[PDB]
Amino acid sequence: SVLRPLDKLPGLNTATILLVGTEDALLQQLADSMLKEDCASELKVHLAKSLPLPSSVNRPRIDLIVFVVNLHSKYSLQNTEESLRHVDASFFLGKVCFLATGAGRESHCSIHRHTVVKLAHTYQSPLLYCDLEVEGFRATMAQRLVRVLQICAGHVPGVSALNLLSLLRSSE
Amino acid sequence: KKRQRMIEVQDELLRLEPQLKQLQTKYDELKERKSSLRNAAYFLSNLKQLYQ
Amino acid sequence: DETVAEFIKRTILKIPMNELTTILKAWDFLSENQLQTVNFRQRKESVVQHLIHLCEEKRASISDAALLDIIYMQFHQHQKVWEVFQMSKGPGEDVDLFDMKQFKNSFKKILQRALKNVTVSFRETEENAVWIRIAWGTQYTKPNQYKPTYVVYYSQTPYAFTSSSMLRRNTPLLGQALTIASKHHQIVKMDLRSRYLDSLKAIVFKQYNQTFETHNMDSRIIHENIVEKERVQRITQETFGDYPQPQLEFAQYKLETKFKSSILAEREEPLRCLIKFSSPHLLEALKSLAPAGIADAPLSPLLTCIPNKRMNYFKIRD
Amino acid sequence: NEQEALEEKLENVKAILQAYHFTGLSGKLTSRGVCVCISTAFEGNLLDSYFVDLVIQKPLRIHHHSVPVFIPLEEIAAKYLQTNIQHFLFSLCEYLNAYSGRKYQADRLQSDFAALLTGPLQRNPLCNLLSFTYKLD
Amino acid sequence: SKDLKNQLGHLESELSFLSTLTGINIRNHSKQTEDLTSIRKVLQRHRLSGNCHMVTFQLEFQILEIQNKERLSSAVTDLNIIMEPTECSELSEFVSRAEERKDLFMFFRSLHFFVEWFEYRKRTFKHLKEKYPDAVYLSEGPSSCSMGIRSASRPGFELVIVWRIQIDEDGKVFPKLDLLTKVPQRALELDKNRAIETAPLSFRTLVGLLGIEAALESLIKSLC
Repeated sequence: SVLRPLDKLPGLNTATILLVGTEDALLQQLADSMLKEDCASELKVHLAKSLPLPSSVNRPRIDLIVFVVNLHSKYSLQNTEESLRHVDASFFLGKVCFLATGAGRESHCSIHRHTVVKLAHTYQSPLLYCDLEVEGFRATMAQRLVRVLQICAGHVPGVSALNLLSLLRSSE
Repeated sequence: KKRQRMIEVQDELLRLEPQLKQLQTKYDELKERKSSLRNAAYFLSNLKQLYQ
Repeated sequence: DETVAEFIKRTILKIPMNELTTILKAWDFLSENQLQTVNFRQRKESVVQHLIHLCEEKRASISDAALLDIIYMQFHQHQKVWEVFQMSKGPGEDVDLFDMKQFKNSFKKILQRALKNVTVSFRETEENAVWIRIAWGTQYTKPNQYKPTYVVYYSQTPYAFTSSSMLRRNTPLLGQALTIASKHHQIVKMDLRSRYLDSLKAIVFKQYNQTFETHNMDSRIIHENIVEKERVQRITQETFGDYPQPQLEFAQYKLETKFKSSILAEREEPLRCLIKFSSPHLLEALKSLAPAGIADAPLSPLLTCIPNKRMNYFKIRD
Repeated sequence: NEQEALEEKLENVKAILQAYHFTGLSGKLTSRGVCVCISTAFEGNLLDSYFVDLVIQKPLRIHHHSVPVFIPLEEIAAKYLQTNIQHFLFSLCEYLNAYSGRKYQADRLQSDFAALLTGPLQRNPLCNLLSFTYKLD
Repeated sequence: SKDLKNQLGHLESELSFLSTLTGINIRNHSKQTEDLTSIRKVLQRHRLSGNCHMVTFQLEFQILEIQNKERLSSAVTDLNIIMEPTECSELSEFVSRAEERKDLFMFFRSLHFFVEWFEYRKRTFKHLKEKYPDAVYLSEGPSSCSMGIRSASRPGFELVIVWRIQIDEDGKVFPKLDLLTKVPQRALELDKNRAIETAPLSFRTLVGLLGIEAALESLIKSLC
């Protein structure tokens, strides 16, 4: 199956986010860090290991997809590269983000940062850096992701996902 | 050098003992089996002839 | 003599100070009234020297030192690597009538007629255990007290444990002595070596599993692939059980299998490999591999048969 | 209503199973097979009890048990596991009862009549050989 | 209420499986408790009936559980069992022996072995009854100890096989076979080979050579 952006009608003051990654503990920590703080909207978080998802009908529409890449293992990079081929092009227009983990400890890194630099640049998507092991940085990353999700869902008048694509565009 | 000879000679003596035991058991059970079979055959034949 | 005193001093120095009173109480060589005279609040060296003075005042032989060494070794029993042996008997032999004195005499006489200078010390302890300490020697040298050999035997059982210290040159002799004294026919070495004696005891006697059956939260988070998680949890629980696992720390595999994957398609020779697994507590890290997502849900049989097959070293061919 | 009768039947069958528990050998159905509980008693004095785990799948195998190692269970398993499993259980009962009785006799001798005995009596783990000297007043 | 019915059915199936595996079907069981405290002493009286596939029984006993700080001694103070009045006198003898010895498990195991040997004896006799109906005369029936072989040509010549089941003092059960020949002296005066006095020992050697039914059928064929 292929995931599409606009299959189902939006809910009433509800935003949904999807997190794809191999390490479940980090995803769980990021999720309950996002849900720890309150906001004006109703947030829902979905967790997955890879794409495509198991078939279901009750699943609502997805507004943002975040791919978590762990620099300490090539398995996560291979999994993300495989999963990137199961989403349509129309979903890449400002609704996909990349989150790299483990850049702080250089000695443990097994993947060069320049490889994920091409990976992010090829698909025209923003790239973020964070160490999910530390709570102080994880809280800030969760707040930033919540703000980005609120922008993407259309809760901010005058700003859409396409404009956000131009806002975070890199010069080179 | 002679210590190895000690060890190896004890080895073959030990591994040949059970074979001798088993052969003795087989022989002294087979002898009585044959004797009993012959005696039973003789008795059966004699009784059959007496009845006939 | 002076060698006995030096050996006793070295043994005492090896003994820790906190548990020294227990070791001396268990030794039961010196009289009780001679123990409270020595003050244990002073420095360790002063106490050791005082004990050397007291034991030199009394007639002390090498048997007492050997018994003290045996007691210390059985109290520690984690400073050496242990190996196991398996013993087989003919089908035509009836159940043997085990006797302590006959076994001791036969074991002593075998070594006395094989070698010339050798020291043997015996200690019979509860749960039917026999500890044998052997100091090796030959005709042209005195027995060596620096490299002893420890043997643990269980009466009326086909198993015996040994300490791998110096027996490599006299292993067949020790095996012959064991198989002659206990009236057995064949002795073989099992591929099972470890540092924890209790783990070996539990594995060999397969009494590590004693689970017997008788009649006498953030709903906003949606976890997908939950069925896969429950399936892998069930598979792990069924394969590894629920009982506490025995403690092991090493595993070795040798592989002589062909490479099958365009790449080395024309090669007809095996790919020789040697693999070692090391961990402070094995059989528990492997249990957590599947939930962590590092390995597949069903593990390879080569890793889930360590306690069932009672082996530690593996060889695999094509 | 029907709940009372159902509870009465449940307690009756539970009592029946507890009654089977006293016959010496009991069995319980589990997923992998049947768990058998074996009991030992000598002259009416109940003693320790053991358990054995079995597997129903062919061929019959042994999962684990708590029987002492020096009891020769391997040969009797190899020669009666596949045929007449009840006879296997009864023979195992024979072995355990005899061994428990011998141990009980030895322990009663060691504990009760310690005055007549001079030194400790030599005993083997299987308790099939005794040797002791005694002086009677 | 479907779940409760399912549990009742599962328990019934398990009970039937255990009964057909062990071989003992029990009747209703009754329990009474008495507290005699001076360190605690409890007297428990149990009563239960049952049957083993062929034979019924009714037993009632009382035990004295002595609970202390470190020991829990249980001793069968009294036991009393009752049978049905069969013709097996050794059964009553063993019942008396078990009553005066005050033990339970050996009684059950011996009863199992006894009924097992009895069923083999009955099945062996009834099979040979129909295999050769013209040469077999089961005077007392398949549920007895006697077997009567006779030739219809002459009723004078016939012999009997006695199969007995004995219980030793320890509690084991073992069978025994013998033959008795009702032969007139006309055979003695006819044959001077004198092959009739050695019939018992020779027959017992024969049955220990190639089996039981093989010896029986060989005897039937020779007498034919």
